[PDB]
Amino acid sequence: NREDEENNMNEVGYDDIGGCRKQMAQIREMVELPLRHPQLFKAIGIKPPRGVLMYGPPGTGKTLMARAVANETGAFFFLINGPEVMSKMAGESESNLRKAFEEAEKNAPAIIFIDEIDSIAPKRDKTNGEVERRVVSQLLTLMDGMKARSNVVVIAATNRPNSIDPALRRFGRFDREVDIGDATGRLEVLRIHTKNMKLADDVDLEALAAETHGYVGADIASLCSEAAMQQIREKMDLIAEVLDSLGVTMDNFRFALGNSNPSALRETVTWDDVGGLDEIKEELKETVEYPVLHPDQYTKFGLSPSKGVLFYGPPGTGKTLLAKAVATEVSANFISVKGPELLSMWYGESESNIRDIFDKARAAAPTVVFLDELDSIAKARGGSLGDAGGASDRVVNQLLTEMDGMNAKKNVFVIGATNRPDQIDPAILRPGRLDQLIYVPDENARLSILNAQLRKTPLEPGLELTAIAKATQGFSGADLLYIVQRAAKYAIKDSIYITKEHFAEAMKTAKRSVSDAELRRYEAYSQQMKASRGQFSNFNF
Amino acid sequence: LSMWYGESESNIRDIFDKARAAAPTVVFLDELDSIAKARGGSLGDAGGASDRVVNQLLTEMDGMNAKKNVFVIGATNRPDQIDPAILRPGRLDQLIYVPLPDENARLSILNAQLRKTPLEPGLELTAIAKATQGFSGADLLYIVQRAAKYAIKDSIEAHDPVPYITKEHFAEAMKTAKRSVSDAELRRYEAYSQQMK
Amino acid sequence: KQMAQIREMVELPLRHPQLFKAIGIKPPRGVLMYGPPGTGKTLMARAVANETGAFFFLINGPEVMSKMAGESESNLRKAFEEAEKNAPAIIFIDEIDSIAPKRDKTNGEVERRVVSQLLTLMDGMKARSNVVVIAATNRPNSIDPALRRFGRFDREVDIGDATGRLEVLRIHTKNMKLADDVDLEALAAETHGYVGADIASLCSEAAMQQIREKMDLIDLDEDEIDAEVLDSLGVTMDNFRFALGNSNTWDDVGGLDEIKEELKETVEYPVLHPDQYTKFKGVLFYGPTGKTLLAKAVATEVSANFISVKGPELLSMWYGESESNIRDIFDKARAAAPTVVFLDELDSIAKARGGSLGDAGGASDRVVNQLLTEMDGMNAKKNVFVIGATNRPDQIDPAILRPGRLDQLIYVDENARLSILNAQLRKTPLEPGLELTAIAKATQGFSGADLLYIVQRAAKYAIKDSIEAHRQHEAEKEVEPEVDPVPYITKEHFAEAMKTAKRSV
Amino acid sequence: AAAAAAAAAAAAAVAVAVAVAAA
Ligand SMILES: Nc1ncnc2c1ncn2[C@@H]1O[C@H](COP(=O)(O)OP(=O)(O)O)[C@@H](O)[C@H]1O
Ligand SMILES: Nc1ncnc2c1ncn2[C@@H]1O[C@H](COP(=O)(O)OP(=O)(O)O)[C@@H](O)[C@H]1O
Repeated sequence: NREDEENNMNEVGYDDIGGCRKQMAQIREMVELPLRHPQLFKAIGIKPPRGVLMYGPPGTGKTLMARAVANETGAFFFLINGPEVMSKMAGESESNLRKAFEEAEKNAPAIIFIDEIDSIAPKRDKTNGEVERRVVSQLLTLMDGMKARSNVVVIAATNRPNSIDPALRRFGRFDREVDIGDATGRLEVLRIHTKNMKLADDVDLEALAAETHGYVGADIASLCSEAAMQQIREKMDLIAEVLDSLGVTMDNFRFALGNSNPSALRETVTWDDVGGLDEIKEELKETVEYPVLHPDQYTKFGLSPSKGVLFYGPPGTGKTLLAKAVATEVSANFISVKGPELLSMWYGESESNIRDIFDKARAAAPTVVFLDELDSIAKARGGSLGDAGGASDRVVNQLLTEMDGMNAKKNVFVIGATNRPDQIDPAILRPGRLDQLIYVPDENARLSILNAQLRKTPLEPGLELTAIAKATQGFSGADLLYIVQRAAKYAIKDSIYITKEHFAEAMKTAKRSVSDAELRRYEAYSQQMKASRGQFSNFNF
Repeated sequence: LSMWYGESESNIRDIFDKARAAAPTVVFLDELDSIAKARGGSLGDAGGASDRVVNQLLTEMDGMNAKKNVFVIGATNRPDQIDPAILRPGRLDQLIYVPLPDENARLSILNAQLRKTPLEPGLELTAIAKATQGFSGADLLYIVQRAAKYAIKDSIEAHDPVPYITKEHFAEAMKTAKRSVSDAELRRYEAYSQQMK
Repeated sequence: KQMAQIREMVELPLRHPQLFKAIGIKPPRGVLMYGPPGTGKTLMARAVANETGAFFFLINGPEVMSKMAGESESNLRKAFEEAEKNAPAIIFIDEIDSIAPKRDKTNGEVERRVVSQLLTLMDGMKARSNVVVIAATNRPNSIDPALRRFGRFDREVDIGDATGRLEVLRIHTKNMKLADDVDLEALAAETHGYVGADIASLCSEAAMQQIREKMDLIDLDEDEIDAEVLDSLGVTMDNFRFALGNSNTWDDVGGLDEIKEELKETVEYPVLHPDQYTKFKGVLFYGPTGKTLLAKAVATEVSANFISVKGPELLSMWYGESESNIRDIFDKARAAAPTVVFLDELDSIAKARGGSLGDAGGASDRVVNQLLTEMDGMNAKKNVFVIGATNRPDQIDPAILRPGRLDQLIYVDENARLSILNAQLRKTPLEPGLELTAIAKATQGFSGADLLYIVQRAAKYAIKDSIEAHRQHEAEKEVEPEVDPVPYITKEHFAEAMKTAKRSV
Repeated sequence: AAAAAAAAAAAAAVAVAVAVAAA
């Protein structure tokens, strides 16, 4: 006794699914409307569809929804795995598939979930094995033919739905394709995963829904389980009264976020580590935070926001730090790729890499992309007359197509960062791609840089950061980081707070890696960009 | 294009057979400057593959086929670097040039872009259209986007305070302009157009 | 640490189920035991089974099959229902590599059926079962990831002692008239890597050597033995001694005393507690000397992990792959934290990327960028340490000699050459009338590799003289000296080997 | 009485492909 009741109540249901509202309701109605009343389909005089191809990233919850529908309806969930049914014996995997379909058609109208169909559907042309084509033909025979199916629906699951046969993706077999790929759904999953345990009273789920921006849904349960394990692990070192006042806290969730990092997603500061550049911080904060926080006002105005920002100037200025600081406050991801870390010697590999990065960008909205070394990627294609020139032309055309081509530009924030804007072609600087031409160029700013660098550091009341910043006279953020690193090395040498003599002995060994003629060139380029903006005034209508 | 040997041509054959099967069909080839590059001679493996792909395109658009309805639209920005075997009637017969918009065209572009945007009643766009030159549709889009951003700024700082984007918003947005296409790049297009003429 | 971990994992989920449920975590399900063979996983399983009065249903790997089809699933269900029926207990599944064939390389169907049955039986354990499973394996790679998924097996231990060895000795050898002058503490100390059965083989070989000792003197008379040889039987200490002997450094770097002292102290301090650093990685050697010898002494006698690669060993003439090699090398480095990445011949890899303008230049630039972006991303966590060594420091990249990535610069004589020759001539029967100070004073700009070459040419000349004397003795026998006519390497062999000795750099 | 049976299932081969470089 009791066991048969518990194993009935532990079953999953529609109350245990979160975020996939519209597709869950669509599958629910298209399954249950045949099962609740067939008189409606008798009156309308048509047969319902009998095939669902589910696609998306692995770990989303597709088989959980299929099991929930199979639990909420009087069906029989039979699970068929992809690599399990395939064997090396000739005529054995087809026999296993026929036996599974006969078992599904024998007892009751049931629901078949064949998982990982991409392993047993090699498109009949790219494969070399005969057994794969044989089981593909067995699947098309069991799904369509003379008296093929008698009141039974099959469900599939895959990650890449393009490597399936066009005969498999036909009507009657997989006639409905469901894309199970946000913050409110993640909060619903957190609420349904933290339902059977009293965690605390002062735990706020807003930070847990905003910081885990790249979690697919199957990692949230592992996160909560790891937190519940770590709480009992850290609360058992010393130990009726122990069971009272149990549960996880915010530091437990912070430790779960820190010890465990993988988000099962292929994705590569807080407004304080950057010093100076107040108007640049304000402009980036505006042009990033408004299309994320107020979509309804932008749909009321009926206009699409701007996307691309391009920075240029001397190296060691803080462009990557600015990109991280504008990415860190939103709930977006961050894909920071480098210039020469995508080019290959093969034919088509660089453009394939560009397509994969942009597909991974548009597969998770919103997402800011950080393209570095635009002078190394674009090269202002023009004419080179060579193999490297043709590869550069093809890379530039693929990049131009991915920025503004046959796309939807849902939520992609491309941010470029180069140190030579003269070697960029005038097609990426067109508005709509990289329209924001923000130039990133003092002692009052170096004070803020030293205050942002010395955030969590034991400081001396006798040191003067104004006296440190006054003797710079044209240093960079990299030079200030080198000075701070030398002071920290001298501090750890004196240990094995920061004192003033460490800075006094480290200020002499400065670098000043930037010369003067490159500064003259950058000022001449900025003056040319200022003089190109001509005959423009307040412009009274 | 593909990494391997003889696969970009299988790709071209597959897409064109798909087009011929599901006729009528419109195949939009974007940036022909990549695929349909002047064959000539490059003396390299990339040269060999980029010539094989062009030759496949020639035999697929005008070869031994049934002439079923398939309309190929090409869109390029360097038409001087395309094989003349493509630029010929039978494959791509008519070369339509789209210069920068004139005053009426740009005014119509602004009106089309603001089709679904609340605007002031007395704000005519003729002044902003006459007080510009050398611009493109993308540039007009940028000006409109900046005006919308200033209007949203005003709305947020007020917070239906400002239902309509106003003349001062548009003027402040137009205070800075893009000027995407420079004369250095435009004179080459003018030379190409007059050479074609 | 592993014994305390497994004791907690077998006590806390077995004694306070109410407390665990109150906490609200039911993650604990199955434990895995991997590692090299002969470490004590079966001994730990027996100690767990004999430290608890709970039920213990041991099931080995290939003992689950039978002629009847499907009997294996019925046996698995019977064992699981017996362990759930009797008591809150622990299940031991020994040799899981036979039941789980990793599901991809196999082609059978009853193996897939028994893997699916074990999956659906491990998943079907509720909170009121309160049973755990323990599983031991030999190789940690031929396991299903579906069995290693979250829910069944997530908490694995890496068993990589003398008291347990003395306990096993006192368990085995306590049933015999042993000796009167035996100390099993010495056998437990001198026995290092044995586990379970190797001590039994040691005792068996001790008994065999005792029988060999008391056979050639007392004349057992194999047709009919006497009765005086039965009671007079004792396995003495020497029998166990040569049964162990017949079964199965930092002082090696002469000179550079303050250099090795600073190197060791610095290495120890960085990997030590970080509280002082919080309150307040790498190095490179270059010179004309023993750099790889010092890297070997670090890899041996530092009490930390060690991974070393050559210069162009990680290079692929293609693209991407040559960066993926360094990427997964640094992935193995961050996986086995803390570690030391000994990059030999750094110049060959870096080459000061600069400008080369070719396919080799592009590969060098991509390698340097991969190295910089996979070394500069090392925080205070994962505590890796990169050691570089070179002969020419001119051709190293200043982008890799920058501060914040690799800032230390260890610069690396006659006495060191004499110490190197004395460490190379350690396990060698040298002639007693020979001094190496003449070779140390004569050789000035030489190196340890060419000193080894000199010693090897001397050994070759001595071997040639020995084989010539041996064939002369064979010819004289066919038409006696000692065991070797030249047992030691004379000074003439060294004086003839140094004739064709050069310098390396 | 008992009886024997013969069985010949399948085999698996390995292919070789050609790649194209861009200098
Ligand atoms: N929408 C969701 N609501 C609740 N739990 C979910 C959701 N999506 C995924 N999960 C959790 O993720 C885990 C894995 O999901 P499942 O559908 O079983 O497999 P898959 O990893 O193939 O997506 C499940 O244990 C489930 O608890
Ligand atoms: N305004 C600033 N405040 C604080 N640190 C800064 C600032 N500007 C630059 N830095 C420091 O200088 C470094 C610049 O590195 P990075 O952003 O990669 O290069 P670049 O500035 O050439 O794009 C950063 O590590 C950052 O810590």
